[PDB]
Amino acid sequence: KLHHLVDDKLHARSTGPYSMITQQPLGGKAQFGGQRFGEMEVWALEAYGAAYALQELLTIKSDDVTGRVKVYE
DNA sequence: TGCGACGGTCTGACGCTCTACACAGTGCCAGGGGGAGATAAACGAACGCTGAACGCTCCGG
Repeated sequence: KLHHLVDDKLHARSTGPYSMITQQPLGGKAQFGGQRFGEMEVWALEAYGAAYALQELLTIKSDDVTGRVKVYE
């Protein structure tokens, strides 16, 4: 029985702590952080040609000090 | 000037979380200027006391 237990791997977030130097969410399981949407993910969404989902994953769901609160409202 | 070569300069070196941590050897005091806190007083205000005074229902001889 390996120590890759499912109780430690599982992590989820809708809205939690945010970073300070830039207002994106921070990372990690213990600090309620969000998954990283890297460059290759953004390439995949451009290859689909989904401008709106990419825009909301880059501007709404992070990095906007006023958009996040308005979207939650 | 053409030649290699000599050299410095410069760049990145797939992706994520589960995990994830903190940081270490040599001086010393006196004189003087400001503002923080405690003090006792002060000019003005309104806060009370004085019941008085106006007016009412009143039980009444």
